[PDB]
Amino acid sequence: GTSQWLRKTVDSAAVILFSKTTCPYCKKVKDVLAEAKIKHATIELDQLSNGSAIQKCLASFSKIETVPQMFVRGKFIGDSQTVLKYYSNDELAGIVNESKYDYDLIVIGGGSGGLAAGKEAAKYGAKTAVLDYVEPTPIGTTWGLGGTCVNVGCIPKKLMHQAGLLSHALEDAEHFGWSLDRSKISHNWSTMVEGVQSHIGSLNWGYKVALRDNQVTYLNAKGRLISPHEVQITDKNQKVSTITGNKIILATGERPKYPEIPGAVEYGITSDDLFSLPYFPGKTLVIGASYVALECAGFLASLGGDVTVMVRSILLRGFDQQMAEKVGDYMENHGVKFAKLCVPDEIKQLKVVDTENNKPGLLLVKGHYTDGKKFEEEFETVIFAVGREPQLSKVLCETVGVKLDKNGRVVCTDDEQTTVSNVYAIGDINAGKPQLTPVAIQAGRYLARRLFAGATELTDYSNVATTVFTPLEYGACGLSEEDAIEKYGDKDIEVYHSNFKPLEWTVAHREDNVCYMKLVCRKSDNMRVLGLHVLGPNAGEITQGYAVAIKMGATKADFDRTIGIHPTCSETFTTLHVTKKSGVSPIV
Amino acid sequence: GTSQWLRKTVDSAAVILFSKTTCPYCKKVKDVLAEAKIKHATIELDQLSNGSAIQKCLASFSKIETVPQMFVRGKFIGDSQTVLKYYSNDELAGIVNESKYDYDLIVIGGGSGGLAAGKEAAKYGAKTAVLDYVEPTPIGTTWGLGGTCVNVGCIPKKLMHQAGLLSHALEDAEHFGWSLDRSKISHNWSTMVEGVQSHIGSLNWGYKVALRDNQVTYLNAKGRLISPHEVQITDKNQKVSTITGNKIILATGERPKYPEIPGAVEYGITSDDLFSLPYFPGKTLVIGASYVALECAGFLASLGGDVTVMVRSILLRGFDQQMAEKVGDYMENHGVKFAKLCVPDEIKQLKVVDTENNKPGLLLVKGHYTDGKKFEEEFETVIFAVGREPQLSKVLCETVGVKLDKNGRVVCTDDEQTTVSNVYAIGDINAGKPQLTPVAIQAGRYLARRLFAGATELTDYSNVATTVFTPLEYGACGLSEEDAIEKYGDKDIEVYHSNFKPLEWTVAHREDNVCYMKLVCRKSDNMRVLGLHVLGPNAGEITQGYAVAIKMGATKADFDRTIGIHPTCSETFTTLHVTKKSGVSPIV
Ligand SMILES: Cc1cc2nc3c(=O)[nH]c(=O)nc-3n(C[C@H](O)[C@H](O)[C@H](O)COP(=O)(O)OP(=O)(O)OC[C@H]3O[C@@H](n4cnc5c(N)ncnc54)[C@H](O)[C@@H]3O)c2cc1C
Ligand SMILES: Cc1cc2nc3c(=O)[nH]c(=O)nc-3n(C[C@H](O)[C@H](O)[C@H](O)COP(=O)(O)OP(=O)(O)OC[C@H]3O[C@@H](n4cnc5c(N)ncnc54)[C@H](O)[C@@H]3O)c2cc1C
Ligand SMILES: Cc1[nH]c2ccccc2c1CC(=O)O
Ligand SMILES: Cc1[nH]c2ccccc2c1CC(=O)O
Ligand SMILES: [Ca+2]
Ligand SMILES: [Ca+2]
Ligand SMILES: [K+]
Ligand SMILES: [K+]
Repeated sequence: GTSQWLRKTVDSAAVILFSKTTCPYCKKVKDVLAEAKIKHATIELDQLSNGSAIQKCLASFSKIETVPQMFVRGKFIGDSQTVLKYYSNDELAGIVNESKYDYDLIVIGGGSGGLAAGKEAAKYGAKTAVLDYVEPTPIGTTWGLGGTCVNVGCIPKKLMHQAGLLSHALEDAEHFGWSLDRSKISHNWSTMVEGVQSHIGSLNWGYKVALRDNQVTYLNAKGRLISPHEVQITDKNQKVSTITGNKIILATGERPKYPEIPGAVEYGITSDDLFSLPYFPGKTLVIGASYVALECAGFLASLGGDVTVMVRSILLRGFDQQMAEKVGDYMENHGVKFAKLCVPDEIKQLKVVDTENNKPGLLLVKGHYTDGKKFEEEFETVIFAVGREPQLSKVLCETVGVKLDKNGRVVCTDDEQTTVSNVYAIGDINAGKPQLTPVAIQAGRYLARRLFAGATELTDYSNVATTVFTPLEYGACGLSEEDAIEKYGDKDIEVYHSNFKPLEWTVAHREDNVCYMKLVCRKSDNMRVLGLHVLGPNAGEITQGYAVAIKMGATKADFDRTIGIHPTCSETFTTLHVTKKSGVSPIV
Repeated sequence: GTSQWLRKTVDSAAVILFSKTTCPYCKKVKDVLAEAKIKHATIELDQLSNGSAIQKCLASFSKIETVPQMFVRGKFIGDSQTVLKYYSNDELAGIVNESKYDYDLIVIGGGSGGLAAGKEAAKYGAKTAVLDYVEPTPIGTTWGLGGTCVNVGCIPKKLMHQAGLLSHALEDAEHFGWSLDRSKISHNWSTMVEGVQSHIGSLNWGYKVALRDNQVTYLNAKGRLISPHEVQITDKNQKVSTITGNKIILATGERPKYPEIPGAVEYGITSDDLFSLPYFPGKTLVIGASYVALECAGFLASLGGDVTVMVRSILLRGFDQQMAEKVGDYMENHGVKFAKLCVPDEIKQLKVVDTENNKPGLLLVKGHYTDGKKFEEEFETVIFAVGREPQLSKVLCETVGVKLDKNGRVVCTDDEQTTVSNVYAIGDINAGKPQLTPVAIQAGRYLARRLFAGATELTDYSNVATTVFTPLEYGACGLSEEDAIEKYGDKDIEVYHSNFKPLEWTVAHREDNVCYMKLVCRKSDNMRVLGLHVLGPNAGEITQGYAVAIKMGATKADFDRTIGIHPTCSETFTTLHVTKKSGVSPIV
């Protein structure tokens, strides 16, 4: 392993120093480099099992076995004396900046994955460019640097969720002794959006500052990979240019799908538009049943909206369906209407949006139920949440040789490498991976370290925890119950479960036996926890810590031996005893 | 091990059936017992490593090696045919109810530990009595069944904390778009207390119902252990009686201390009084700096109170002092005044409490600072939070032979056994153990199973997670930083840390770089996580899950390999990189 690893590390690193903790000549070079403002990776051989072996294999590259040894872009540059020679002669800058390419790394896409990869790479001396361009939505919405999560995803979604939760805090406050006349309390959509957008703006700016502070070149331009190392960029002016890079990271993300029905693109909106919408949506129809559909419907209802969700078949396809049903039942019991087994046929315009007084328009939605009954209802706003899709040109990807799948996503090795060996793909366009911001960030940071600092650690995409920020939140880590039973068989699966009631809900007169948790375990494997599921407040805070234990192979016994923190919702995971096979009720 | 275990199991179990999954005669007996409403423990020998060996050792008790075998109170009763003989002859009830003692278990104390132990024991056929009596506070406050947490502890404390958090939710709601005139919003203490007390009342009742439903005898009487198996009880009428029990569980808990200064008992109150106080405390002085002191001060301030904490030396003695300082700094920045390095000398009455209009009285507190300056200030309410102490008579404990320590707590083996071998102690009076409700519950349930169902599992009291429900909450699991450095030395400890900002605080215009987390790790032991600490909202939900991983031996690498859930506070634990030794700032 050592020699193959060393060959790839030396070939790929932009500027790398092989060193030892204890080496005065190593510190000499480190200080000259720091003095010269030259960033680099460092591998301390004395902190590695195989450091001994590595130091000797280096002679296959350097002809020496001493430390320090500095390499630039695959070329041995020198020991301590040679580096100081270059420094003294003011040749060092030109050496560390010599390359066949304009950049060591070009990142195409300035979102969760691409910004994380670009910043991490720059730390090790990789001369880096990040390209980002936001193609406007059909009604012309655009936004700044940061990608989907920052601008039209997790960040504004969770902030609007919080605004919705505050509706229930206002209700609860009365029961806890606060004197407030809710009859006189209303919500102002545009005040909320202005606050959300001011925060997003601070993030757009912050990322630009972060890139500048790491000496990353930020180009607000559309990038097109036209050969393995050439990226064609088109700026706002439509000026076309070409830049070259050693490594390329595709991090271009996805955009919302529209259904192919008359009126959808003209009169509907998607999540891309919702989070900066200048007018309150008013009476709203959400078409779709993904976590985005339900999250959006949920906070619109809590903000006082008349909300309907049109569901083609099931809720939260791909998630544990028992939990999905409970999520939806809570929503229906708390205002959200569901038109189940229903699809849209056409959207007709009845009023145009009032761009002046910031009022919504009015739409007639025609569709049909599976039972043959017609759906025909007026809505002020119609939101499509029917899937997201990558935006890579299949043709041009074919030309360069980057393989895509059926769905247009990039087919990658377990180290994110595409079929073009210097080109990598991270984030939502990486076929088969969980489409989540912390996944993209971990992938991009870990990839940058393997490319430019000799790291070996891969991203682990197994048992990645999630949380759906519906009005009652749903956290999960690992297998759904049904997937566990399909994999291992019903006889090998035990499911421990319980209802519970947040203490906060008692004085507030909220529901018994609605919050719910379960552990799906494998009997044959010492009751290994295969999946954890919780429906309740703060479900993401609950779930996160357990994801560490699950990654370590937690068993039911590990949960049982841990002592609860009281009073919390999470502590119920430490005292589960009712199994599904026992038939005993999980109510409490 | 097998024979010693079997000897103790047979001796101690009230009614126990040795059985196998696959045994029709075993099911015959199980059904006769279920039919006869006879509860019992069951040990399925075919589900045990040493089942083979156990089945043969049973002959040392039964003279047979077959299953089923039923025992009552140390006596082999019969195989299947003998049990049905007794049943058919209507002798079985009298056999299973024959004992030298009135009860298999008497629990002295109806709180967190004692109720948990009593209910669990009853499940296995132990005829159980639970004694509970609430000695009134100096001003006459009393309450119902359930103990300190239910009545005057975790439950009302966290509910009043929630009422306080709702103050900040009301503030935040404006920034998230809600239209409310806070100038017109006030808090009504007595409305809050009525809601809290209605919930506590439902718990008092619920426990009484639970005891009835498990056939546990509940005596609202003061119990006194006068010999190993004899408990003298005094009812409300002052009628004295004596009942006998095989096993005794002492679960009597603690009560607040008062300082030995004039006026303290007459005019101050403690947490015992606060949670049902009929009048709003008004301008309040909390004397003490325990987690109870700070929790109480914190919610009183958030409910609009003018609050001062008088601190003799340090905050949260015994907790990580960096975190304690941050907890206190947050409180001071949010209204709570601190009279630091100050102790009280006397409490003088200026107004008596208005028991009619439910208004507080008025007190003059005289004390002095370490710098010699005198403290003299008027308060409407003075709350002592200076420690809690057990209430066991040292003399009578000596007589029976139950050893106490310096502090009056019971000295126990790691299986909760006192120096009187049939007498056990759980909960806050168990010397050296964490004084927490889930600890007491786990101890009592696990003890009941060892006594009456042949279990071997001990309670693990190591790395028990905690949360301090101050206005900004503080969760912890494992060693403080200072204790880790004392144990292993500064060179062997690495501390990863970061500030963070809840997304919820951004639009709400709350603080950057106040929430904080750290992992204290042992370098020599693969960066084992020795202590986890988090200051932030929902800190108990954050911490709980990680307690499972820490119990399993989590390392920093285990945290790093786990993927965050976004957006959450907890996910920051999965991306910590700044160490204290690096000197780099933890701000973000
Ligand atoms: C409503 C919604 C809510 C979500 N909520 C959560 C949540 O709560 N938690 C969570 O973990 N995940 C959430 N996600 C998922 C999260 O947004 C994605 O997983 C994450 O943004 C993907 O990051 P990425 O780097 O793959 O791509 P993106 O963040 O989409 O960034 C890609 C960037 O590249 C731009 N681009 C595209 N093509 C080019 C090109 N040729 N040249 C230059 N630039 C280009 C794109 O316009 C964009 O700016 C949510 C997503 C949505 C839509
Ligand atoms: C303000 C405060 C807040 C707290 N907050 C938390 C928290 O948030 N989380 C947490 O885990 N812990 C908390 N605790 C700790 C928790 O209350 C205790 O750890 C728990 O109640 C101890 O349970 P126990 O069974 O040992 O005793 P207790 O719950 O005190 O029960 C003992 C019972 O026995 C009665 N009794 C005493 N003597 C006799 C006798 N001779 N005969 C009959 N009955 C008798 C007592 O009156 C009482 O009813 C808090 C405690 C306090 C004071
Ligand atoms: C959005 C989406 N992805 C799918 C994958 C398989 C089968 C159906 C669907 C639907 C629609 C639906 O849930 O009916
Ligand atoms: C309540 C309490 N327990 C202690 C243990 C050791 C030293 C001091 C104290 C104090 C008072 C204080 O913190 O000054
Ligand atoms: Ca437990
Ligand atoms: Ca991570
Ligand atoms: K659909
Ligand atoms: K004190």
